[PDB]
Amino acid sequence: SKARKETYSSYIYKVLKQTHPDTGISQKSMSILNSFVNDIFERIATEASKLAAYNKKSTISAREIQTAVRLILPGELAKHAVSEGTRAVTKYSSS
Amino acid sequence: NERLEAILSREQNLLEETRKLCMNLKTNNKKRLTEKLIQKDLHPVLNKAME
Amino acid sequence: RESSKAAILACAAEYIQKLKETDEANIEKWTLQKLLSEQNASQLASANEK
Amino acid sequence: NQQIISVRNEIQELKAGKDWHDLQNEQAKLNDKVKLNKRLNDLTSTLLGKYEG
Amino acid sequence: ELRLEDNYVPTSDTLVVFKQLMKLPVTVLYDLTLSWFAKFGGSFDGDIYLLTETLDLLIEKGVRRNVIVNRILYVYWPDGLNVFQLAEIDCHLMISKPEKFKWLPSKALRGDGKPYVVKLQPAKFIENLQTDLAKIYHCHVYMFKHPSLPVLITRIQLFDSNLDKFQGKPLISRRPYYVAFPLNSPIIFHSVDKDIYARLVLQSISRTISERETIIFKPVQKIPVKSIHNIMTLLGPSRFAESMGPWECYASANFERSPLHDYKKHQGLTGKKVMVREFDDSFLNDGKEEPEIRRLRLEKNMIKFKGSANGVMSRYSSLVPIEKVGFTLKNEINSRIITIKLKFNGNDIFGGLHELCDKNLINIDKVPGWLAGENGSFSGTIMNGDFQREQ
Amino acid sequence: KQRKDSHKEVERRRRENINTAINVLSDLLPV
Amino acid sequence: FDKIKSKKTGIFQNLINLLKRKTRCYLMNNSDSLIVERVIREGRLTTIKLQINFIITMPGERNCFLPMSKISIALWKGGERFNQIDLDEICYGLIKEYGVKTGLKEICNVCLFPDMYAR
Repeated sequence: SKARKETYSSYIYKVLKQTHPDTGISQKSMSILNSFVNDIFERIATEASKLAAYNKKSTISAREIQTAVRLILPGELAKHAVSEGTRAVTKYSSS
Repeated sequence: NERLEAILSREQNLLEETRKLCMNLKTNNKKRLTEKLIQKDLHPVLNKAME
Repeated sequence: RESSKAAILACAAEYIQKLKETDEANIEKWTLQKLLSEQNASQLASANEK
Repeated sequence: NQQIISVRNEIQELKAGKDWHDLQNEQAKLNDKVKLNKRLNDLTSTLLGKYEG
Repeated sequence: ELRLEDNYVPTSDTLVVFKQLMKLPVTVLYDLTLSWFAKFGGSFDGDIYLLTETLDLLIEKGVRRNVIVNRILYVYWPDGLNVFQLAEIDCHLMISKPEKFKWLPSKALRGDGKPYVVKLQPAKFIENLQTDLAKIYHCHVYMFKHPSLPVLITRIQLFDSNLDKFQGKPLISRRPYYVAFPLNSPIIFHSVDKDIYARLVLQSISRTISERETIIFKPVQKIPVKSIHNIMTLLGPSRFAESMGPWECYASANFERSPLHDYKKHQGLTGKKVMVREFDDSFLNDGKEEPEIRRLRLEKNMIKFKGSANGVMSRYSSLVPIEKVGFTLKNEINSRIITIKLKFNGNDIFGGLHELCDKNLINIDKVPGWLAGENGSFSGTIMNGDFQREQ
Repeated sequence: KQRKDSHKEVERRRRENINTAINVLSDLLPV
Repeated sequence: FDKIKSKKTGIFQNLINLLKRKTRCYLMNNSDSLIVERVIREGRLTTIKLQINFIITMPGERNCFLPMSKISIALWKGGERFNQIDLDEICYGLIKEYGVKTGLKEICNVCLFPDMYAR
């Protein structure tokens, strides 16, 4: 048997449709970008909860994630990342 | 349509020429029975098989 | 064992004409039988006397 | 289109009848019987002379 | 001359074929479309490997069937599919949902009234039938074997030209027709339709099979049957035919093992157990009961309606369910002939009668064999205690 | 004229066919 | 094989019974063939001689695997053998018309009693 495997490939392809509607993706490229988000997710979350443990505070929260991303990303990308995280969570909380 | 007419004619003629042979065979069998082995040259042996 | 009335009528007519046809041949065979039987009897009587 | 099918059905129907088989079998029997009568007469005459083959 | 070839494209309504396509799973769609592009290609630009990876990436993302169907009907082959694909979809539909289709039996006979065991090499048959049919109508014929039965199946469809239209030059389709051939048996199975096109077809098969001696088809039953499995079981070359109903165990043939089989496990030493019958009629007269005798009463009903204590195929579903039967008893009383005609209807007549026997509305010992299910699928008249199929 | 194929004409053909069957049966009778 | 041998002997014994007193007859060739004889009166003491065969063959080579039997006859008048093709066809036809039993009794009627039979 073979269990259903987690993937973000549909979302990756959709955002590529938004960017370049005429462009497709190779299978190897799609596996590569599917691995991108999981690798980033891990190296953000571990650092964020380690920072939370340094705070000796129970909850991993938005401030912890913001700090973790701005720690680990190179600064030029970090500015964009924190701005987009903040505006996204604000748009959500405005619901 | 005229091609179909031709096909119909072909089938009809072969049907007729096949039909006539049944009457031919019937009459031939009746005549041969009534003459060839009913005249008095019959070998009395075959009287039992014949009756 | 027909079921429909039309089939019953058709089969009845066919059966009637078949019986009529059979009767004539049944009549005809007897004359040939008489010929063969008297021929055999005459042959056997000739055998006995000669 | 109707007529062609009708005539083809008649063609198939004719050759599968019982009478068509019975007549041929009867003719074969007639031929066998007449040959047998010929042979029996010939051989009994041969046994009794006056044979005129 | 008029024989068609696989690359021609017919005309029809797109929505109907879309609804037909929606029945199929995703995987068979993938396989069919890969094969179609491999043989015919398509309007899409790219190698089959490019097509392979596009179809793949479509399926691992969990796309719905509608996307694939729309692609097939609107980009890959937008103008319409070939006749070959139209036949293939119906083939797959029949294989997937056999019970949706109906059949009738037909018996092949030769001059002397004997059964004609038809033995068929597909190539000669298909070429002769195509040549015979093409002289009258435009015909496409597709032939295949059932995945799980020893039967060859043929699909015949006829076309004609054109309500009004200009120089588009398509050929309009028509409802299809089907025929099947068991390997070694005198019987033929075909769809249930009496339009002149079906008559032309069946006549053409009768003409073309012969090749050495005349052949004619004689129907043996007037009510259709579903589910090609069932009609194969009833009339195909098999052990169950003429051993139906209470006589099924001989068709099974597992009760007896070969003589050199071991001694001590030969069933004769070990034996079995059974119930004693009662003959003075107490049924109509009339919980005050115990398990064991009731168990063997139910077993008695089982065997009377199924032929085996274990009940060789719920406890009521029969081997081949029968939907309709019509009987006609003819008995002589005081030199007077009396007719009783019973008519039953349902999904399984004899299973229902078995249920009524279990509820004790019918006396088992007075159920005749023809009512129990033997002579299965045959309506007929019973005279002198002998069943006779209706003409 | 009037175009129709329903009751009042479809039964006429059936009646006529059964009548012809009766006639052909009667033709063979002695009287 | 056993039953067919029994039937073979039965056919011979019935023929012997039907012919014994009117024409003495001799079974020979280890019960495989028999001989019958009558003296034709057309010529002065003209003899006529007939013998018949019923051979049973065990299987082993060339169609089935069972024991099977064969019939053939031979005829002489005055020591002169009659051509065997027509005699075999006579045997064939009369046996098919009347079986082996009555057919062979009738073969003997034909061959050993023509002088009575001319008409």
